[PDB]
Amino acid sequence: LRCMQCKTNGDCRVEECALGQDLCRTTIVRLWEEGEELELVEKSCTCSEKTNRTLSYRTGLKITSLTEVVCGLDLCNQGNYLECISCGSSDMSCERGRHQSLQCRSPEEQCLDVVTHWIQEGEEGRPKDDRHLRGCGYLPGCPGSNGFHNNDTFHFLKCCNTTKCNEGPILELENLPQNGRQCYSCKGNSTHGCSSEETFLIDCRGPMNQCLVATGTHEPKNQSYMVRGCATASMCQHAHLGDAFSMCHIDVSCCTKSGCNHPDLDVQY
Amino acid sequence: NCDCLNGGTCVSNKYFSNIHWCNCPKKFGGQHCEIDKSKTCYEGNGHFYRGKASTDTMGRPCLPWNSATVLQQTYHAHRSDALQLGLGKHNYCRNPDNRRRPWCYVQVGLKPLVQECMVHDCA
Ligand SMILES: *[C@@H]1O[C@H](CO)[C@@H](O[C@@H]2O[C@H](CO)[C@@H](O[C@H]3O[C@H](CO)[C@@H](O)[C@H](O)[C@@H]3O)[C@H](O)[C@H]2NC(C)=O)[C@H](O)[C@H]1NC(C)=O
Ligand SMILES: *[C@@H]1O[C@H](CO)[C@@H](O[C@@H]2O[C@H](CO)[C@@H](O)[C@H](O)[C@H]2NC(C)=O)[C@H](O)[C@H]1NC(C)=O
Ligand SMILES: *[C@@H]1O[C@H](CO)[C@@H](O[C@@H]2O[C@H](CO)[C@@H](O)[C@H](O)[C@H]2NC(C)=O)[C@H](O)[C@H]1NC(C)=O
Repeated sequence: LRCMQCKTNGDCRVEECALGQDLCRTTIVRLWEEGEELELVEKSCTCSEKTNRTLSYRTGLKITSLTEVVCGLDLCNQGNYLECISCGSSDMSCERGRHQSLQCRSPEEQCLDVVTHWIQEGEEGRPKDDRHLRGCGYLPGCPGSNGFHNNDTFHFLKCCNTTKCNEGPILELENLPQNGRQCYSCKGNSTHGCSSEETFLIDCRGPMNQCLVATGTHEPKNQSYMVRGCATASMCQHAHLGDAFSMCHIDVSCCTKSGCNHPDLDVQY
Repeated sequence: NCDCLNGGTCVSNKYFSNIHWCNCPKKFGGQHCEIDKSKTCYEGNGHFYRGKASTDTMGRPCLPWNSATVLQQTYHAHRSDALQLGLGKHNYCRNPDNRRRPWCYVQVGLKPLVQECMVHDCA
C-alpha cells in the first residue's frame, strides 16, 4: 500500500505505507463561526482497525465538525434529522451547564457524550483532548457505552439515538460507585509504566467491571505499549480501546473475576 | 509545540488521528490564530502585517498564497517559514521579503506579478 500524505498546509506527497500500515486516511476538521469558517485536512497511511466517523459540537456559537474516513486500496484518499445535546470544555459550557441543542445533519449520526480524562501532571503529556464533549456523531462500535479507567485516566463514550438521549449531568469518575471488582493498573512498557513495581491493584467503579490487559503498539512513535485497568464489557472488544490510547494492533484480554489480569496470568507475543 | 499564536490554546481529538487545532480569540482567525481580523492600517515596513486585505492599488485581487501558481513563486504557503511569514491559505497583502510596503502576487495577463497592495498605514 501507498497512500497520499497531505500536510495540513496543503503540501502533499505519496507515502509508501510502512510495515502493517494498511490504511489510507483523510481527516477533516471544519470550524464554523458566525458566518465564518475554515477547514483543515490531513492525510496519511494510518493504522488498520480505523474507520469512518464523525463528531460535531457547539461550543459558544462555534460549531466544530470532525470527520475521518478510511479506504482499502492505493491512493484512495487522493481525490475529494435527529436532535442531540451539545457542549465542550473549551468554553466550559459542559461543566457550567450551558448545554445547547444540536440538530444532527445525517441519518446515521446519533447523540454522543465523550469523556477523556487524564490525570498526570502539567507539561508534556495530557493530550489536548477537550475532555468533555457532547453532540452529534458516529464512532467506533457505537450505540452503546463503554469506558475504561485506571490509576490515571478515565475514558467514556455514550452512543445512542433518541431526542436529547445524551442529556444529563457531567460524568465524573468519583461520581461512580465502586463495583466491587479490583484490577491491576499500569500503562507503559515492561520497563516503564508497567514494570512490576508500577503495576498495582485498584478499585473499579461504575460499569467497568472487567479487568483489562491490552498490548499493542504506541503508533505515536512505537515502543509497543501496555495498558491494565477497569474496562466495561464493550471496551473489551472491537479494539475500541485503541482510540483512547491511540494504539495500533491491540490484543485485549478481559477477565471478570477480581484481580485476574495480574501480569503472570498474561498471554503474550 | 502547540502550534498557535496570540491567544489560542490548542486542542486535539483522540478519535480523529489525534489531529490538533486552535481555539481562537475574538480578534483572531486562521488555522494558528495567525490572521488578525481587526487591524486595518500597517505598522511600518508592514513586515508584521497580518490583517486581511485582498485587493491591490489597481483594484485587482491577490492570488492565494496556496494557489497552484503562487507555489511556483518564491513566497508561498508551502514553505518552512510560511507560518512565521504570515503566508497562509488566503490572499492577503503580506510583506515577507521586507519590501517597502505590503504586496501580493496578482494575476496580470498570463503571469503572476508582484503588486504593491492597498492598505494605508497609520499616518
Ligand atoms: C468509508 O466510506 C466509503 C463509502 O462512502 C468507502 O469507499 C467505498 O469503497 C468502494 C471500493 O471498495 C467503492 O466502490 C465503488 O464501487 C462500487 C461498485 O463495485 C460502486 O457501487 C460505487 O458507486 C463506487 O464506485 C465506493 O465508491 C466507496 N464509497 C465512497 C463514498 O467512497 C470506504 O471504503 C469506507 N471505509 C470504511 C471503513 O467504511
Ligand atoms: C494513582 O492515582 C493518583 C492520582 O489520583 C496518584 O496520587 C497522587 O499522586 C500525585 C503525584 O505522585 C500527588 O501529587 C497527588 O497528591 C496524589 N493525588 C491523590 C488523589 O492521591 C498516584 O500517584 C497514582 N499512581 C500512579 C502510578 O499513577
Ligand atoms: C520504554 O518506554 C519509554 C518511553 O515511555 C522508552 O523511552 C525512551 O528512552 C530513550 C533513551 O534510551 C529516550 O531518548 C526516549 O526519549 C524515551 N522515550 C520515551 C517515550 O520514554 C524506553 O526506551 C522504553 N524501554 C523499553 C525497554 O521498551
